[PDB]
Amino acid sequence: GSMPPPQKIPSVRPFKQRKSLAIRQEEVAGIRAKFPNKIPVVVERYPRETFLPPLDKTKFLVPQELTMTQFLSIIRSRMVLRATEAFYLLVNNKSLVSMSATMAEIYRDYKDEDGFVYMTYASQETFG
Repeated sequence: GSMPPPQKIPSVRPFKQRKSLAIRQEEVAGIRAKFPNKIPVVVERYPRETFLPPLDKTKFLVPQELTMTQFLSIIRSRMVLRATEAFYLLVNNKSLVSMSATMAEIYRDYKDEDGFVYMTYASQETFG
């Protein structure tokens, strides 16, 4: 018969996370209420990127007064690989590294359906 191949077949629980749409709304609901000044961002590694390995943390609860540029510094610090290389932090896989943009603005603009802000990092887009 025609059995379709399932997409994305990893381990049962590769990460002790497993957040469903509902659970995402719940945690974000708790976070928003418990920490009004903090915003939960989720930083994922660029699927085409091979230079920069997965970071120590995937989820960052940072102050809304925090800027893209200072967050960039945090990301580079949270790298499991030592590198002072230049890299771009893209928001919603689209927005560029607006150094003057705060997490506050970013959240209100790029809030996802689950309430989190998803960011993607890579050394160089398209590499070059």
